[PDB]
Amino acid sequence: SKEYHIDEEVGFALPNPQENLPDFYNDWMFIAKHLPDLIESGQLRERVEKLNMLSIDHLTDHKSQRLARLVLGCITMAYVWGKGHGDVRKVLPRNIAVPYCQLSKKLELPPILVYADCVLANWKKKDPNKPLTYENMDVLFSFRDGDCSKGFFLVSLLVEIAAASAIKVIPTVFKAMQMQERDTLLKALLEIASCLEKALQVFHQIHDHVNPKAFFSVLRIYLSGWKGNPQLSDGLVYEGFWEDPKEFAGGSAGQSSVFQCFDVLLGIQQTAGGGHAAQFLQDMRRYMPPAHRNFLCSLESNPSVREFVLSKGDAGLREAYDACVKALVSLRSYHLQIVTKYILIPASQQPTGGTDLMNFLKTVRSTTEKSLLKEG
Ligand code: HEM
Ligand SMILES: N[C@@H](Cc1c[nH]c2ccccc12)C(=O)O
Repeated sequence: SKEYHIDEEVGFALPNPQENLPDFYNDWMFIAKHLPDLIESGQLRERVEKLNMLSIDHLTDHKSQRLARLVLGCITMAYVWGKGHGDVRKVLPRNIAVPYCQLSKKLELPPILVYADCVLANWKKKDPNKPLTYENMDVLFSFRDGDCSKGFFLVSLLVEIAAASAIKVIPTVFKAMQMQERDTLLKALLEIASCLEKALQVFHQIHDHVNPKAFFSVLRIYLSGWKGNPQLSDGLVYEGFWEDPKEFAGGSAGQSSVFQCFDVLLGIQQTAGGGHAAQFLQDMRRYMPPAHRNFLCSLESNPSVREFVLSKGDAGLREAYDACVKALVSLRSYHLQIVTKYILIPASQQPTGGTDLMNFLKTVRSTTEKSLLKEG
């Protein structure tokens, strides 16, 4: 899946991202590099305001334009939120806004830090000989110290990598169906299930490397966007680029292609019925890179694995299919427990919004659970 920007090892994640830019953009790198202490001192907003209006013409390859998006994205957040106490900026300087809006228009990603920036491009191997594990990995950027950004951004990425083991099997599934190869398909569906079962254990690591109170109070506010945010009721104005303010949602893991990829594969019609859940998951594809957005297209336009499996009156083929759907439920069911610990409880500790966040996630899980065949 080379044309779709899918890697065999790390899937949707950027295979090995650049850690620095061409020297013409040293102004940018310095602010991004030293955010944690630039925020504490009132410098940051000054250091952004007095800055050159650099052009994006000296960004040659993809990995250059992505690190640019990450750097600009990370800075744009810290500017708008500051120390993160309700001290906000309602306007972005044209010195940083224009290059970010042009570079964003270029990659077809919106002008705001997305999952593709702060998880998929925001990582490196410490020792390139030892494998991909929290031990031997570090993010390129943070917001503060003790924001637990390393934990969230890397455990997210490690789940993207766990999913890669299943995502690379997908072409075997479609080959097998067309070539009426039952035995090949059963293994490939059992293989996908097995890899999604592994991805669940990877999810447990979040308890080890992320602190609820720190996460909820610190990192969550920088990852916060400006769609339906009363802090910025009419969104944010990108000075000189857009006439009037624009609204764009924050950098959630809900911009991940992993879960949406296997919903489409298994014929789980999430983005049908025209509910809030369906409308949310459809909107999040705007915040995915255009290559991945096209990949979920290809999956949709292929013949249904679901309606194929049901035809054959084959118990083995149904069980293998179910195993993939159960694996996907288990992941969503566990993710609800995570949100309970990391959103709901924290939000009740500090002096019905969280009630229908849980309804959104439970809707999406229930839609998945309804696709189970149960040998019928
Ligand atoms: C402390 C950890 C986490 C918290 C607090 C958290 C919180 C949330 C919340 C509140 C949502 C609802 C959508 C939104 O508000 O934008 C969401 C959605 C989502 N999260 Fe997470 N999340 C966490 C970890 C993860 C991880 C590690 C993954 C791995 C891929 C993940 C994948 C998703 C996906 C795919 C959605 C979209 C809805 C769905 O398809 O079920 N989350 N998350
Ligand atoms: N997408 C949210 C931000 C958000 C909600 N829940 C999250 C969990 C993790 C990270 C970010 C978030 C916004 O509009 O601003």
